[PDB]
Amino acid sequence: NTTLVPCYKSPAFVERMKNAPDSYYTTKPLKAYSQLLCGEDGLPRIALDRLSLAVDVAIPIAIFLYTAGFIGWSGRSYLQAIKKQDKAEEKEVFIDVPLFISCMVMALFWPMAVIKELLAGELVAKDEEIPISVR
Amino acid sequence: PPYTFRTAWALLLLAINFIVAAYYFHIIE
Amino acid sequence: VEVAFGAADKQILIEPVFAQFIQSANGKILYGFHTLLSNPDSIAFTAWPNHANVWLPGWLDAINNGTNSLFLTI
Amino acid sequence: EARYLFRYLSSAPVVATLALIIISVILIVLNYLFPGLQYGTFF
Amino acid sequence: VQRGSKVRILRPESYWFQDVGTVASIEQGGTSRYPVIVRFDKVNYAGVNTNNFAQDELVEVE
Amino acid sequence: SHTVKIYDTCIGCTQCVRACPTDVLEMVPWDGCRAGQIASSPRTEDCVGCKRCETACPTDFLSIRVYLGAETTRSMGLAY
Amino acid sequence: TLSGQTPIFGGSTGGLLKKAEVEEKYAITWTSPKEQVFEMPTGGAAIMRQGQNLLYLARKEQCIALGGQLRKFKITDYKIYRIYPNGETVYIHPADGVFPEKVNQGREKVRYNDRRIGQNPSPSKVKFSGIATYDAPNS
Ligand code: CLA
Ligand SMILES: CC1=C(/C=C/C(C)=C/C=C/C(C)=C/C=C/C=C(C)/C=C/C=C(C)/C=C/C2=C(C)CCCC2(C)C)C(C)(C)CCC1
Ligand SMILES: CC1=C(/C=C/C(C)=C/C=C/C(C)=C\C=C/C=C(C)/C=C/C=C(C)/C=C/C2=C(C)CCCC2(C)C)C(C)(C)CCC1
Ligand SMILES: CC1=C(/C=C/C(C)=C\C=C\C(C)=C\C=C/C=C(C)/C=C\C=C(C)\C=C\C2=C(C)CCCC2(C)C)C(C)(C)CCC1
Ligand code: SF4
Ligand code: SF4
Repeated sequence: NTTLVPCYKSPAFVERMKNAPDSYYTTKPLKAYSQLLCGEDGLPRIALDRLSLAVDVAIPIAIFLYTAGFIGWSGRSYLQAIKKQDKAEEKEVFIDVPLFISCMVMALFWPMAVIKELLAGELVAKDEEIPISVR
Repeated sequence: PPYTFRTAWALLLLAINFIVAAYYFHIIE
Repeated sequence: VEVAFGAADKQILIEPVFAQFIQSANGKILYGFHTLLSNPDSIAFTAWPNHANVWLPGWLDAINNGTNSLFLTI
Repeated sequence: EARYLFRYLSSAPVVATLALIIISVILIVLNYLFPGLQYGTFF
Repeated sequence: VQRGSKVRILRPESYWFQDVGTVASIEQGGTSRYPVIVRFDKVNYAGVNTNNFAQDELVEVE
Repeated sequence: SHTVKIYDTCIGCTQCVRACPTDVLEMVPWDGCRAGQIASSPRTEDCVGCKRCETACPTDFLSIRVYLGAETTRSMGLAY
Repeated sequence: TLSGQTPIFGGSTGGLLKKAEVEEKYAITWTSPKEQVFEMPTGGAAIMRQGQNLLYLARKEQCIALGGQLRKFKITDYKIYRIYPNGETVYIHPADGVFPEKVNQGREKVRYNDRRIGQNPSPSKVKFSGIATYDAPNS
């Protein structure tokens, strides 16, 4: 809808493909930028449309936010593993890698494991068991 | 408890967010 | 780093399409959202039951002139 | 004793300096994947 | 509140407010006004993990 | 002329008196500790304000305070 | 009053100033069974004598930093005076003859609050009043 013409018929992007070097950085990644929306200066913008970029914007969400909550869930399930062993003061410096990998492959299916603790009420700690200040 | 007053003000602001997002994707006019 | 290493076309440029919608919801016809005072066939443009937007034809001459600071190009 | 050696290689700065050479897979995923990979150009 | 029991803290001025601690000793004199000594697993601020408490500001958890 | 108040969370470990560089605090007898002591500050006109008694108190949220008040020539450490 | 021989000190610069002649001046007095050398609180090093020693200092923190040094020379008999310029020598440390670390009787609970520290009143309790919130006669 906007003035973000695709880079196929943008009259300022074809000069970036006209005089350019070759090696690996300005030939194959430049013809892959051709299906991207670009303004009046030939630079590929990132707009948010309804359906033409519905999943084109949702791949950087769903790919990142899975392995954002994969680092976070394997770090949460490791700190909870070493506190039931009653040795958490010394297991945080010397990382017990047979358990941290065991708590990593338990976090590979973390979206269907967080909601098993939300409906069971075990994700959050209740407010009368958390240290606070004089308030 | 079932939250009855916290909801229907949060999903009332989410409703106003969805009328503005209806004009944004040119759904309604 | 992308402009420094030659490839200015590899910049991540997010077009601010939510505040480009605000100007297009007030009268800026430059982008082309074509809604709600950018669409002259709308309920907000005409104000169908009364048609008393006497401020509106003077306002749209101001927002769509490119010589003032009123709702600059974003 | 070589049984206290790998009990030192599981300490904090060791496994968090091999948590950066294992994040040299962003070197290999940006070597043969024609490095330019914008936010619309991968599926 | 016996020795070895786990107890929670209701002293709002303290570091370990609502923290579980193990009772270390209770004084049998009856005139010291802070008899129970409870030991915690986290130090407060560059220092101690034991502190003398009263019995009206302690709620046991098991 | 600072103000060194002392509260009843004391345990009589005498550590604030050994840490005072100016002899403001001293141990008086009491009934609410196993040492039977509590600190008192009779020479608060000699309080230099340095809060070194406060770093030595082992009770949690410490039983002695220094409230820095109207500073004078001996509460600021001026040899000139 | 006070008396004693000064230690062998070759003069310093961190010593007394015009405050010691006009406002107040302190004097520590100990006795030594040895001809040993100690560090001055005014910078340097001096040799204390074998009789009664006498050293004029400028403020009370210099005497007890020196008094904490003599207690490592196993000399725990020092008397600290405070000399007003009209000549009035008061005797201030140790006041009762006993050191303030160990407890004596007859001493008073002075500046003592009979509450926890956390239950001091709010500063809006004492608004437009003479007292501070840590004086607070309730509990
Ligand atoms: C005639 C045209 C017109 C009109 C009517 C307006 C009107 C307005 N503009 Mg706008 N503007 C215009 C033209 C116009 N503008 C033009 C031509 C430009 C250049 C493009 C702009 C650019 C512009 C910007 C950048 C901004 C506005 C904003 C605003 C709003 C500010 C009023 C306010 O802050 O509330 C009054 C608030 C107070 C008096 C504070 C007291 C409130 C108390 C303390 C209680 C509130 C507590 C609060 C709920 C706590 C929540 C904290 C947190 C959780 C959020 C207002 C409705 C501002 C805005 O707020 O966007 C929505 C804004 O930043 N305008
Ligand atoms: C491949 C890729 C991707 C992904 C990515 C990812 C996965 C990510 C990541 C990542 C990560 C995971 C990162 C990280 C990080 C971090 C950091 C760097 C940190 C920090 C910090 C700080 C520094 C803080 C500080 C502080 C504190 C501690 C407290 C106080 C305050 C302060 C602030 C100071 C995607 C798909 C998107 C696409 C593109 C590319
Ligand atoms: C889609 C879209 C969008 C939007 C978005 C938004 C607006 C949002 C939001 C949202 C929200 C409003 C949210 C939130 C929240 C809440 C809460 C409450 C939270 C949380 C958290 C948590 C709880 C976490 C958890 C976890 C996990 C998950 C895993 C890991 C571990 C942890 C624990 C961290 C965008 C524009 C971007 C793009 C386009 C479209
Ligand atoms: C002693 C010690 C330590 C250590 C430290 C260190 C040893 C460090 C460093 C450092 C680091 C951490 C580094 C870095 C880096 C490197 C890199 C980053 C590389 C690479 C590679 C690659 C992979 C490459 C490839 C290629 C080629 C071969 C050619 C063609 C192209 C390309 C580029 C592809 C710690 C603290 C642990 C603890 C204990 C003590
Ligand atoms: S203030 Fe410190 S040294 Fe003095 S009695 Fe209390 S705990 Fe012991
Ligand atoms: S402020 Fe200094 S002189 Fe005063 S009581 Fe505390 S440590 Fe002693």
